[PDB]
Amino acid sequence: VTTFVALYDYESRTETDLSFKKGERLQIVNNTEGDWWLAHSLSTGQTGYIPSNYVAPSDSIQAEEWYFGKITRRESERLLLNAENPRGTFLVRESETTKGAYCLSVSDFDNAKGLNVKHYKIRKLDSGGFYITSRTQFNSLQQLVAYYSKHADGLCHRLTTVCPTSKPQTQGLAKDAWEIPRESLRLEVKLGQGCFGEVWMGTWNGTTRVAIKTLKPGTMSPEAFLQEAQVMKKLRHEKLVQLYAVVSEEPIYIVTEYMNKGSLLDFLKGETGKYLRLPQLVDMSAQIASGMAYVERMNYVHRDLRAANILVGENLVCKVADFGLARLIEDNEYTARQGAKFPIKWTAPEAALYGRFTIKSDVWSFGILLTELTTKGRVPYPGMVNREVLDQVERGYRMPCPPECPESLHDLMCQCWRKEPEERPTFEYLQAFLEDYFTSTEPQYQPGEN
Ligand SMILES: Nc1ncnc2c1ncn2[C@@H]1O[C@H](COP(=O)(O)OP(=O)(O)O)[C@@H](O)[C@H]1O
Ligand SMILES: [Mg+2]
Repeated sequence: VTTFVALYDYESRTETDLSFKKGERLQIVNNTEGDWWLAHSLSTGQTGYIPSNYVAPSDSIQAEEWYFGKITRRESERLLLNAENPRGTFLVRESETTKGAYCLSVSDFDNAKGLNVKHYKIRKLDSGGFYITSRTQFNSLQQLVAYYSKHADGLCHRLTTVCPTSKPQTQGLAKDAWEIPRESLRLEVKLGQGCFGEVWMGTWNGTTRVAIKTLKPGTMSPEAFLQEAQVMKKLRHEKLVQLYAVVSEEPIYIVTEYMNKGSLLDFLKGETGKYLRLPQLVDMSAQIASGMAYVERMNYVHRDLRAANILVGENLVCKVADFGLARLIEDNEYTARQGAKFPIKWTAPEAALYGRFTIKSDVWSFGILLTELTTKGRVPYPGMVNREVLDQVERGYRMPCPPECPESLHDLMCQCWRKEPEERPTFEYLQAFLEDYFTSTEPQYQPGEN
């Protein structure tokens, strides 16, 4: 029987879940690959559902605060480069270069590079021992961290600070919570107004902060909504806004992850946003491309990709929002890709002309989104009204290179805007291109042989 330990505090939301404190010991009914486990506390003896991502086996590597598992080099750098982190802030992760190996990622400063992250491979020997340098070996990652927490001994710096972890969202609000009562939601702060409804910050069952989108009655069939919502429910990625729950009865409420920095469009035309440098803008582009590459892998289609439907979190985290919904709009104009509410400036010609919405028409939309990113959120086709856009683009008009956009990114936009959808790049390629946009001759890792 496995004893689990709580990685974070969890506050009870229902009559059937179990509250616990970080460090609390728990046992479960079944080690399912589900999001919620039936548990009891070895501390309190209380019984209830717990979020499975809030625990790890006791004395597991996953139980360590500094162990971040399958995080990429890029995402580790995002966390480590936070300006609140002292020099020597660190985490350990799986290598993405070498199977079964690990990586020590440490925040450093030198006048040569300023704030930077050093990456050290931790080789695991087939014989079982761990090392960065073959001359200093350890029976465990715990002993390796304990050691370099005292002496740098070749490292850029001593391990001072465990990289802070933002407390993770649960997968779903509660076990089998999906179609929820309207009265379980409180709408607190109006965040904004779209063409088809409003979005509120609010609470589920009193205490869980969520975003709530309220659709005007007549917007979409509750029947069609629930069928699509079952597809949307299956989409799970770090760069997609989670769909939590629905109120199926009109007026339809859509409950999603609250993103505290708002839309990318407003962010770009804001205080932090309007002074962002190209490398920051390319990193945001690469995050959006990764979310859409997941959409692509899942054989799904966004249908409304634009800066307004990217939401921003801490550390310039960008997530894709409002995927799939556009198909369900009943409005006759919108359905005909016509009228004041249709985003013609983001729409591939074959989608606008024939209603052929595919991942390739989302690639077109991504190219337009790149113009928003490189012009601080300027409206595409600035000198044109919506009623004249499709005519121009079908005749082969394309936006020129924005004034502060490098030609290479404009060339990428032009590939996204190929007349033939099958000639447009994949999101897989767009993500690989944008992630490797800037080249360095710098060592990928710090060589272990010193
Ligand atoms: N999940 C969310 N978290 C936080 N704010 C959100 C979220 N979804 C939407 N918003 C806010 O609500 C506004 C309106 O969204 P929406 O109704 O989808 O309209 P549009 O996509 O046309 O801008 C967004 O600009 C943003 O400010
Ligand atoms: Mg939106």
